[PDB]
Amino acid sequence: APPLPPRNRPRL
Amino acid sequence: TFVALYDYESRTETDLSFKKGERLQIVNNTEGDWWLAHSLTTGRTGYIPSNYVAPSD
Repeated sequence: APPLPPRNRPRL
Repeated sequence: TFVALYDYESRTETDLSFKKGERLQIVNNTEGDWWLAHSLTTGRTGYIPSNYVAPSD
């Protein structure tokens, strides 16, 4: 399966 | 709508787990590589890796 992307930028 | 190309098992509580072939509505796709999706097959909603799904009919 494809590599999972890094998590999105968390919003503050 | 989109279709899952692979299964995906949630890795945090607010992810959406899904099966290959499931039909998904993309609800938010502006926050990065992870999209908020609503499964039209199971009714659940959560974040998914955008590279595991593709546009459907």
